[PDB]
Formats: sequence, structure tokens, C-alpha cells
Amino acid sequence: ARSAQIIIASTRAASGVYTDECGPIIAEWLEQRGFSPLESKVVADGNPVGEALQDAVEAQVDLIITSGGTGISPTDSTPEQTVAVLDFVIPGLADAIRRAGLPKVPTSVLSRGVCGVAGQTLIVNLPGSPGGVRDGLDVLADVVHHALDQIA
Amino acid sequence: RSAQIIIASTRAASGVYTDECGPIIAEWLEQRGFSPLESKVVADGNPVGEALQDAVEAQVDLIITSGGTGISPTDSTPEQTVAVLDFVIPGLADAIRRAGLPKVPTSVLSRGVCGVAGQTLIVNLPGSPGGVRDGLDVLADVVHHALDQIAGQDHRR
Amino acid sequence: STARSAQIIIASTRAASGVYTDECGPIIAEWLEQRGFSPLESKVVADGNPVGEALQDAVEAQVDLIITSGGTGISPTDSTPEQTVAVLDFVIPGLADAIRRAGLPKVPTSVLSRGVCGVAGQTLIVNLPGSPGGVRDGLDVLADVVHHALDQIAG
Repeated sequence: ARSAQIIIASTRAASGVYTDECGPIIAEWLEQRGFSPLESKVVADGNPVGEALQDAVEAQVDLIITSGGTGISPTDSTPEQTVAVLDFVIPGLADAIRRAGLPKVPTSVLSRGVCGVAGQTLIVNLPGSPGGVRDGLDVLADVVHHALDQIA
Repeated sequence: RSAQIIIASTRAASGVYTDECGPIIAEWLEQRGFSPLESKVVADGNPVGEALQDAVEAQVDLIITSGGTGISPTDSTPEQTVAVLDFVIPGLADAIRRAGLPKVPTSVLSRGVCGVAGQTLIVNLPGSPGGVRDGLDVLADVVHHALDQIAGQDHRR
Repeated sequence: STARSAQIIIASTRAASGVYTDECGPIIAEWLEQRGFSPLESKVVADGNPVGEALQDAVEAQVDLIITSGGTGISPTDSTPEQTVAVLDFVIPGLADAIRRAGLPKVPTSVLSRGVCGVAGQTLIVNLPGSPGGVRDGLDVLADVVHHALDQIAG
């Protein structure tokens, strides 16, 4: 069975007890699709995101899904942290995830999330909202199995 | 909010023709809570980058360029813009290109970027009046939100 | 008054052994003939450095258009995008995007293709997928823009 790691990228979330829906939404999607083992990290924006990515990549996790920190305000550094770890980017997948938020949420176009491969790990940046997360998972659902196989 | 319009066209800056895009952009800005500075019409290449740097250093909130985003030897607006940017916003440039479809297939050849430099938002638009209108229509729904975010005002989840 | 030349590069290591059934080359050749490209040349190279070698050669020769097929995925052997970006002066992201979108919605995995398009020297370079279907999808995207793109490159 394939392994997965969820990384909630949010200083706000990491500053207290996590009680938000996005982690569970993603974990439930993964769990119900038979990913195992399966774990969840909530980390602050900036270097802790890159640190968590590096940890999971060195551990050869099959799939990493991050949520949050993809926008254009000063604390949004998930794309930076992610690109720094990637071997290559998969632009069509990030574009598809953005497009899934249109026309309902015009500011979907401001998300700078990337997807890509690092080592033998697929990494997918999702947005921080439950709606954006669900939209992104629905995009991923039709390609994730094929993507993991092709990486292998 | 402040805005700077930059027309990138050696032929307009000469000027062998009168630019139509600048006034379109200016009216659009004025409808929407922007106070435009005097537009600049500059020749392609380094003058574009120099006008971008001047505006960023003067902390203009929004810069909109028009022209020089194609793939001819003198289309260097994307190169000049990227050189000034801190980061790009790919989804916005994409949406601006898609807005030209399916009516103008060569819209897909535009290499315009959008991004942030300092606390300034920079948007590359095409050099045609039609392309500018299509792009402004895209920008309309997101531009104030974007500027608020770049100013450091936000609500992280 | 001068016609545009086109080079077809099929990126497939297998086609060096008796894979022998490259269906895509002929499809692209026919499509190029139909759009006035001449002369035409086609070749198959293995994944990796030979692709870049083939790209570099045709760019130095001022070939007008290069279409590649294959090696644009996310497998460990898919290196066509890396090889291409190494030769490019700049990318044309809208074109690669349109080619990917042409595979939707019937082929969801189209979004995994990392092919690029761009200009090197005076040469337009277009990465297409390795499947006959993806090639046909990509060629349909090029059909109403490729000569316009070469017009612009030349001025």
C-alpha cells in the first residue's frame, strides 16, 4: 500500500490546538482510498514547511499533500518552500487545481501552489480553504493513481 | 490607490502611431478606485525595465504594461518584468491569456507575466486594444484583493 | 517566399531496439506537409542527451520548426522537458498549456505532461506527448497558430 503525509502549512494553525476541517478532509480522502501508513503534521509557514517536506521525501513517502500558504501575502511561502525541495514541477496539475476553483472563486488565480516530484515522492500544494481543498482533491482523484505508477 | 500605465512600443514612443491602449486602461482604472499617474510610452527593452523600477521604487500600487509580450526579437517586456519581480503569479497571467480564446487563437503566444515587486503588483497586458480589454476584465475581479494582500493585510486561515 | 523547414524528433529509447512501430512520426510528417513545411526530416533518438543533441543540432542549423514526441511524462526516463528547456531562449507557456488542455476531459492524465514550447535562436520548438492521440490533440492546437508564431519570430 502507498504511504502519504499531510502537511498543514499555517503559523496560525500551528500556534494553537488544531481543530480545523482541512486536515481531516484530506486524511479521510486518503484513508478511504487505502493510503497507509498515514500521518498529519501542522507546521508554521517558512522553513518548517521545507523541513517537513524534506523529512517525508527522505523517508520516501509516496504522496505529500500540503494545505495553505499558497497565496501572495507576505506569510505565504509554501510555493517557495516546495520548489526548493522539488526535482521538477508538474505545471498542468497545479493549473488544473487552480482552474477547478473557477468561476466560483475568482481569486483562485492568485494561488501560486505547485505540484511536482522530489525523489520518489509526488508533492501537491492545495489551498488552505475546505472548498479549495475539496476542489483540488477532486482534480487529483482522476490522476493520482496513474501519477504514482508513472513515478515508479 | 496609485497606478502607472506603461506602453511598451518603440513605434508608439517615436511615435509612428497613436496608442489606443493607454486611454482604455486609464478609464478602467478611474472607474475602480485608482488614481493613474501620467502614462509612460517607452521603447522596447531597457526603457521598460527602467520605468518598472522607477514605479516600484516610488511604491506605485499597481503597474499595468501593454505591448511587447509576444515572441518577436523585440518583444522583451516579459524578460524586463521578470527581472524586477520578487515572484510571479502564474494563474493570473494564464487567465489573462485564456480570455483571448477562442476568438483570437494567437493569444496563447503571449508571454506576459504578472507578479509582485516590493509592495507593487505588476500586470503585463497584450499590445492590442482587444487583448487589453479581455485582460482588464480578468483583472477586475481580483485586483483589489491582490493589492490588499501585497500590502500585508490578510486573514490566513 | 522562403518555405519553413521542420524537423521531427521522436524521443523513444525503445525505438532503437525493435520497438519499430513509431506511429507518431508519420502522423506529424503528414500534418506538416499539409501545412506547407519543407523540407521535412524525421528521426528517432533515445531518451536523454540524444534529445538535446538533436535539438541543439537543428537550432544551430536554423531549422524553423521542431516538433518532438514522447518523454514528457513524470517517469524517471522522461527527460524531454529538461533537454528542451536547456536549449531554449524562452518558453511560451500558453502553447504548452493549450496542448495539455486539448486532451481534456477525455484524458485526465493529460495534465501530467510536462512538455514545453519555446523559441531557441530563430527556431520554434514544440514538445508533444508520445501517444498518437496526444500528438493529434497537440497538432490540432498548432493548426491555427504555428505559421503566425513563425511570422512573429521572423518579424
